[PDB]
Amino acid sequence: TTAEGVARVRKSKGKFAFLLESTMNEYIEQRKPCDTMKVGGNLDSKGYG
Amino acid sequence: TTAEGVARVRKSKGKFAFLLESTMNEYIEQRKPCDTMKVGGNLDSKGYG
Repeated sequence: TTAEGVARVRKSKGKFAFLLESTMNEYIEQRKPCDTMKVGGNLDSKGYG
Repeated sequence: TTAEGVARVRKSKGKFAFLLESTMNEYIEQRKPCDTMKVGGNLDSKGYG
């Protein structure tokens, strides 16, 4: 689950990075404790239907 | 023209920055005299048709 990926980033002291959709990334970047960040450009361009 | 924007960056001693598509930016970054760089993420995501 996405939540598990977020936890792994948050708990791994910088030793795990998570590949996920920009929408989810940007959402989590605005949630406490505000310890994650989106870096780089997006790797592709698509949409939800 | 794009060429004019490139020239303006190259000749302006750091006092001009040019907003252009990532494709053109990345191409010029690999042309002599290798004095320009793409910085930051892309501002949008789109395509040529």
